[PDB]
Amino acid sequence: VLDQFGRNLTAAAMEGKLDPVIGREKEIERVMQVLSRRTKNNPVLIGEPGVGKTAVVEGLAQAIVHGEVPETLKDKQLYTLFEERLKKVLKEINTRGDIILFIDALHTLVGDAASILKPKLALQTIGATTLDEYRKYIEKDAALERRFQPVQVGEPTVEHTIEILKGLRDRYEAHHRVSITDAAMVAAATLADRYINDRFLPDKAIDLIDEAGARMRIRRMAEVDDEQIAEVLGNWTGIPVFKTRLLRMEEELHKRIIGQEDAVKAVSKAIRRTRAGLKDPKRPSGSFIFAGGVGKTELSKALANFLFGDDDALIQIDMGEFHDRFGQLTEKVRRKPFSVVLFDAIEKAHQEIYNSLLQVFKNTVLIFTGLGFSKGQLTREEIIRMVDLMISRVAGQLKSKDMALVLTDAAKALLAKRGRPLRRTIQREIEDQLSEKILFEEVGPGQVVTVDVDNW
Amino acid sequence: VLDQFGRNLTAAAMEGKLDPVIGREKEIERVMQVLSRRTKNNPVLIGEPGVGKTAVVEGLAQAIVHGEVPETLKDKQLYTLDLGSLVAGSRYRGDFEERLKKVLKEINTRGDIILFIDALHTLVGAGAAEGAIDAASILKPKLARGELQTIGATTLDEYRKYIEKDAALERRFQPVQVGEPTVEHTIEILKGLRDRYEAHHRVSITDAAMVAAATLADRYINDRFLPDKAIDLIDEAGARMRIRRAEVDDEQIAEVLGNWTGIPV
Amino acid sequence: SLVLDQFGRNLTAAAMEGKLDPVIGREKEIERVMQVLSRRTKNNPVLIGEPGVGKTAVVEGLAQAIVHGEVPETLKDKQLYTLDLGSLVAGSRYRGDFEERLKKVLKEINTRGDIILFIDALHTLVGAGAAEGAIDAASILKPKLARGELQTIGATTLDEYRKYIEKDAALERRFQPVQVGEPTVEHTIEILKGLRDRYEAHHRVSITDAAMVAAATLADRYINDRFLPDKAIDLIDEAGARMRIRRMVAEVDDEQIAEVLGNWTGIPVFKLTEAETTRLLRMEEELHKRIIGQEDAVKAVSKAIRRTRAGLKDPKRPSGSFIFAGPSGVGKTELSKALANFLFGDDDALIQIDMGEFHDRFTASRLFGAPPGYVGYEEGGQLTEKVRRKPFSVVLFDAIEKAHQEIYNSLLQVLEDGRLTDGQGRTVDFKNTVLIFTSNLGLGFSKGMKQKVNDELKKHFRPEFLNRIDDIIVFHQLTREEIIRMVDLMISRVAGQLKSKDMALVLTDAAKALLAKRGFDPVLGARPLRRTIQREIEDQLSEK
Amino acid sequence: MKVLILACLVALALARELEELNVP
Ligand SMILES: Nc1ncnc2c1ncn2[C@@H]1O[C@H](COP(=O)(O)OP(=O)(O)OP(=O)(O)O)[C@@H](O)[C@H]1O
Ligand SMILES: Nc1ncnc2c1ncn2[C@@H]1O[C@H](COP(=O)(O)OP(=O)(O)O)[C@@H](O)[C@H]1O
Ligand SMILES: Nc1ncnc2c1ncn2[C@@H]1O[C@H](COP(=O)(O)OP(=O)(O)O)[C@@H](O)[C@H]1O
Ligand SMILES: Nc1ncnc2c1ncn2[C@@H]1O[C@H](COP(=O)(O)OP(=O)(O)O)[C@@H](O)[C@H]1O
Repeated sequence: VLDQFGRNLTAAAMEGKLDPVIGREKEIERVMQVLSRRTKNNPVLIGEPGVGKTAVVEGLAQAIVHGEVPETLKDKQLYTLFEERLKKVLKEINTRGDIILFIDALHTLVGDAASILKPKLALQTIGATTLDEYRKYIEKDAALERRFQPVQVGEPTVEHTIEILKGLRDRYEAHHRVSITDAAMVAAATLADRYINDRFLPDKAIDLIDEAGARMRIRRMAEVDDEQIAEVLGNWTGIPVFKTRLLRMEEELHKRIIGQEDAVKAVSKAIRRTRAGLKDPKRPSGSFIFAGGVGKTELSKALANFLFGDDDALIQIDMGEFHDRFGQLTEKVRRKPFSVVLFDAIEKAHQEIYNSLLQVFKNTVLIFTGLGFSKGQLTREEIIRMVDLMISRVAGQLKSKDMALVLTDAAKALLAKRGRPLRRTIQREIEDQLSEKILFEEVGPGQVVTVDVDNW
Repeated sequence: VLDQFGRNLTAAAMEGKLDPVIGREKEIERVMQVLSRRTKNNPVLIGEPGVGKTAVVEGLAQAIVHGEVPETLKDKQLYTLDLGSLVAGSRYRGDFEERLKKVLKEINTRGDIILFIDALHTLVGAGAAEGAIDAASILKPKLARGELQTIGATTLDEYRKYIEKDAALERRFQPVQVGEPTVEHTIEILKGLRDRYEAHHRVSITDAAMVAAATLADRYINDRFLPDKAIDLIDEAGARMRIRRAEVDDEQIAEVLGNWTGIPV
Repeated sequence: SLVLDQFGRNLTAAAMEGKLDPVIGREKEIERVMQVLSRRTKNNPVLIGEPGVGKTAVVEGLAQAIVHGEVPETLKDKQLYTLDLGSLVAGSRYRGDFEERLKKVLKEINTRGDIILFIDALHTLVGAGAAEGAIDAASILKPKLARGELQTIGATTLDEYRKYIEKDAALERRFQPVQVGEPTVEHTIEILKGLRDRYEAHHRVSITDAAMVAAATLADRYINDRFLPDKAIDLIDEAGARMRIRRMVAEVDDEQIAEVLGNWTGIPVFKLTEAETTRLLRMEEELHKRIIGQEDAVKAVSKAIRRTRAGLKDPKRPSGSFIFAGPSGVGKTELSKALANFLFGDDDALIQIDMGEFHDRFTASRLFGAPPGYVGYEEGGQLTEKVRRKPFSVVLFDAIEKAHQEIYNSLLQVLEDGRLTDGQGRTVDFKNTVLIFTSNLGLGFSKGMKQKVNDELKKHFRPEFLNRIDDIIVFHQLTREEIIRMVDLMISRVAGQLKSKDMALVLTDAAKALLAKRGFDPVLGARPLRRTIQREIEDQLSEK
Repeated sequence: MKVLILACLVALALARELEELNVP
């Protein structure tokens, strides 16, 4: 008997303790291709932490008791499992020869139980690793790779995940006594690929309707719908609920016009044509080029806050002196898709960063930025709309000093004349000359300071 | 040597569980020529990964049973040995060394052991370091006196990086170059293996399948070697026939090659 | 006693049982060991030496010197133990198990007092039983070794003496480096003659005295990855192990070891077959099956190989150093491919270093490796790493006229001394290679070269490089009469790439004289001619 | 050409000895 060390997957499959997966039939078929071989008859199920690898073998265990199976895997058992009892259980696998073990941590058997498998095969083994762990442990052991075959399990798409949630619908209507709708599961998958990046789809979406059914059966002590998966996603990502995506962009983007207004309206239409209506997602959304204004980094900060992420989701990559390398764009988009990617220099002309920038990733915004006898950019009033921003940081600190920095319009006009260096001339004139007057207590608390600067 | 860290390839060859080895009869003689030495009798099999280096030794383990021995390899059991399986499970001191001194104690007491260790790039640095006690310090006194017969297997790069860069390890393992087989040699490999693949998949593999598997594998696959990329094609096609159920031809191994490489049709 | 038997092997008891092979020679080395062992303090020798020179064999000579009583009385009745440091680390999972096992060894040595504790691989002592919080076996033995209350012989490779005993400068003080040198060839013959009965008994073959004289001279001259007192035994074994193989008595002779060494480095060192001797005497004619009409070079590369195969080559110069001068397309690379075909049966068996890919010195590191600290140090050199794998190898420095003025100066050491140290620090031998230097080379008013092309090599090369080239051969330009013979070679083997239903091109017509004319100029070579034979009569008579 | 190799030595991955918990 082996039921007291491990447990069956086939006895659980006929009773119905295993949930089905509706898709993933090419991956179950690939497993039945590999096990039916004479050599390398052990699938390793390379996946990712969450995409469903045990989901293949609990669907394979359903394929045994149904019969969509080879006759070399017909009437077989799928078990899922110190030296004296390890040899004791593998002797019980050998003395039948008709049972197959599953290991979710196959990389921890060569990190023995590895070459114990070879005279006991003369047993089968279905493994489960990640693609990192296949390179670290399975590929390194050459006496292991002669018996195992790399079986790929990739990240499912959003429409594939809705099919998985469709199959995992009666499991949650029975457990939480809740009545979930189709809209909910569509939103529970298209927001799971969207807002969650420490996990992968097969789970990211099942975690939403599990917690949504748990939220409904909690606060009634009814129905999960579209508006549940957003507030269930609200606390569970720490993001407040604003996740309807009215088409794509709007004027809210062009509220913080930190400079040129015609630029902000031009960027506004540029992604509304590439997010919805056109621009297949096999090429990333956005994908436009800045022209050589303000400095253009502040313009992309408004882009990241409005569409995907906060200002932190904007990434400034310099290539002014990073043009001899193989790279941080690969790593930071690996952690966070839908990234608003900014390349501050493109005018550095080389053939190395030529290659790194062609191949670029399905959803990320990509951005690239006097001797004649002659008499014949922000305007004058458009500097003034940035002067009051760059002294709001100064007045915002004097409010704790019980002061209000009031600048006259003529002093802001001269401060536009002297000021990228508009930041520095406010630190030199508005800050340093005032701070020594605060230490002298010429101005202080209980006083609203008025910096007028004549001779403007 | 226990059956815990390897298995007896001669006891497998006596029961006929090893693959029939057609070809490589000249390489097995060169292994027997190195194994028949009084000192330094340690043939390292230098060849690309999957050219049949174990198939040299699986045929050598049969030749113990078939009686093709030089009378100094007579009735010698040949335990294979995963050197990394002794490494696995060692986070504390004397975990690797105890399990390595046990398997060398079971050679002096038994007295007819021929170890086949694969991955001799793992030999250098099997413990913590070279100044620490590794398997490239325990085996070396017995690999110079001929009291320990180990058959090796490197690639060519692992032999250059780990053995040719190691002083006093070049002299203890004697190189036996297992070459990359030609296309006609590979067909003759497949002609010998077909009594296993037609009896395992319960199919019939035609002669046209193997002349295509030795040609299409060289033509389309370059990350991996022939006496494996050609064996694989008639292996998975027998499994795909068992899955779709029977006769494998150059059309049944055809779509098996189309599964991997980026070919839409 | 019983404690030492489970942590090591008694070599004195192994010398009573006759399990240690005879050590002929090394009398002055064992005398140096017994001199160091007879000291009052720091009586600890280390046999430092090159790997394989018999470092552990000197101690085996000591273990059978104690049994014979040839030691002094201060070392009489000593029990010499090979301390197995792996036996001490074995079963030391817990804290203080290793340090208990090592102090139990030393308590037995202080009790008996007749123990010389041979620690083979003494570099493994630094870090022996070193764990997170442990005491390494060096620091336990350092008070013992310094006071001379522990007699201990070490044996360490010189490479492994830098990295682990000179990186522990305290432990280097406790020992005495006894330099076990690589012996001379005449000493190795006496080593081999003393080991005659051990390898007669295991290989069941009689090994003659000339075979011992050969395998010391053949190993020293033709093997460089090992050392003398081992690579000579190595040729004795695979001689006799082949005779156990092919017979499943036959004497081991000079021919029985030269055929091992021929199957070892790929260097033909044979006592020559009469069939091999005939094709060497007609080597100049059997190279006329790929190139025609040279008659000065094909003879002079045939003279150098017969000079090699008759054993009359300078054993410190290469087998032949050539410059293939002359105009382009006259059979310069086609002779080197022919020379590789005669010696290997493969036209790509040569090592073609394209010297047109070099023009300066600041990329000239692919042929002698990169120096330490610089990238390309662990895969240093593409010329060296292919010649220390094939020591008999025709190498082809193709298009040397397009190279740098200071890259053949790296190869200037190769022509005379036959060596080239790469960047890694390893001397590779070119003493058996055939060095080839391919170069592509009247004007005014004269009454009607060989003279100007020697002057133009004197312009390009320094006359010190030409000084070390053994044969400088200016090639003769191909006559229009022998282009008739040249096109007959293309209709046979390049039309042998064709399938023999897809062609019938050996016609014997007079139109080959037109094929001889089309594609050749007095400024062009026969390459603009071998292309016109392919694309006009062969490759368009094949696509139908 | 004058591109330096950057040795980049790892920290020591080493064994550990054990204090053990005594039992009957
Ligand atoms: N003087 C000698 N007399 C007899 N045999 C010798 C002599 N020197 C070396 N040998 C033999 O040559 C071989 C040398 O290997 P040995 O291990 O003794 O040397 P080593 O240089 O210490 O090698 P390693 O560093 O690998 O331990 C052995 O077979 C040994 O018996
Ligand atoms: N195709 C699928 N159909 C149904 N449920 C699935 C499917 N893929 C994954 N799941 C579910 O996702 C969760 C994770 O399972 P699995 O993918 O095996 O985990 P892991 O990725 O850690 O191996 C389980 O609840 C499993 O039932
Ligand atoms: N004569 C042969 N030569 C090479 N491989 C063979 C031969 N006969 C069978 N094989 C196959 O060789 C494989 C064994 O692995 P092997 O090729 O030895 O790997 P590696 O070359 O990497 O050591 C099996 O698929 C076996 O069927
Ligand atoms: N001696 C020869 N005999 C026959 N064919 C030759 C001979 N020399 C040259 N050829 C032919 O003409 C071509 C000219 O090339 P070759 O002179 O060998 O190269 P390179 O000019 O680079 O030294 C050769 O590839 C071959 O086809």
